[PDB]
Formats: sequence, C-alpha cells, structure tokens
Amino acid sequence: KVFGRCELAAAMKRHGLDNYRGYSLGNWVCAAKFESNFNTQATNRNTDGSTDYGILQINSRWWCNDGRTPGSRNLCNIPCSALLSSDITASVNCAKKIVSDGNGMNAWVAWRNRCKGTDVQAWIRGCRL
Ligand SMILES: CC(=O)N[C@@H]1[C@@H](O)[C@H](O[C@@H]2O[C@H](CO)[C@@H](O[C@@H]3O[C@H](CO)[C@@H](O)[C@H](O)[C@H]3NC(C)=O)[C@H](O)[C@H]2NC(C)=O)[C@@H](CO)O[C@H]1O
Ligand SMILES: [Cl-]
Ligand SMILES: [Cl-]
Ligand code: NA
Repeated sequence: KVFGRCELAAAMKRHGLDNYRGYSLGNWVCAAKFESNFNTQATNRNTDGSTDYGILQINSRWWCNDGRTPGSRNLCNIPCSALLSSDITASVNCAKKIVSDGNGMNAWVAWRNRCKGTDVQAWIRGCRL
C-alpha cells in the first residue's frame, strides 16, 4: 500500500508514535517519506547483504528475519515480510524498539540527512489529526 501523507500521519498517531521518545509525529512522517516514499512494500538491499523492509526501511541484520542475512539478530522477533503489510502495526512496534535503542531516530539515515533539524511539523500540516 502507498499511503497518503495525512493518512499515514493519522495511522502513526493512532499507533502511539506522536512524541514517542520525544519525536513529534512530523519526524516519523518525514522519515517514512524519504525511507520508502510511503510505500509499505519497499525493499532495498545493502552491500553487507542485509535488506531494508517496509515503510520505515527496517534492517534485516538487526531487527527482522528474512532467512538470508547470515549472522543476523531478530530483535523485533518477526519475519521481515511482516513489515511489508498494508497494516503498519508490525513496522510501528518494531520502530518503537529501534528508536529506544540509544541512537534515537539517527538509526534512520534518511531521517538524519533529510529530516533532522528541518521544520518537520510541515509534514503534518493540513491533516485532520
Ligand atoms: C531503521 C534501521 O533498521 N536502521 C539500521 C540501524 O539500526 C543500524 O545502526 C546500528 O544499529 C545497532 C542496533 O541499534 C546499533 O547498536 C547499538 O548501539 C548503541 C550505542 O551505540 C547501544 O546502546 C546498543 O546496545 C547497540 N545495540 C545492540 C548492541 O544490539 C549501532 O550503533 C547502529 N549503528 C552502527 C554504526 O553500528 C544500521 C547499521 O547496520 O543499519 C540501519 O539500517
Ligand atoms: Cl505533532
Ligand atoms: Cl533521542
Ligand atoms: Na535478522
């Protein structure tokens, strides 16, 4: 599923991401925009053999099992394919674990490079939340 901007903002707010660990909703929408272009089915392979999955491009070396990333942890205890569902629940639950892991949202390279320090509130403007 390819979400709309406000549609995803509303879904993320419902799943508890607004101000989760201090990160306002616009941060999460910004990160999803640049990680996946709001596409739950996005995948990207990395040089180390791991693959990033779903709306928040969660990585298979640490967070999910895709059966082909040798020596990987499955810290969210889910198959990576669960992260491609039109229901973002699994991605949000796993993202909450990632952002609590110490480095905050810096774990998402696109958030670091394209969202951090910008006016992220712009990502939820006009949305009925
Ligand atoms: C969205 C996504 O999947 N992003 C991936 C990043 O999570 C990942 O960065 C590395 O993640 C691990 C796991 O969070 C980091 O290790 C943690 O480091 C902190 C302190 O630095 C420590 O408190 C945690 O215990 C430790 N986790 C452990 C030991 O399990 C690690 O620091 C992150 N970055 C680096 C450079 O190692 C990157 C890199 O694989 O991939 C993203 O896709
Ligand atoms: Cl907000
Ligand atoms: Cl933080
Ligand atoms: Na894994």
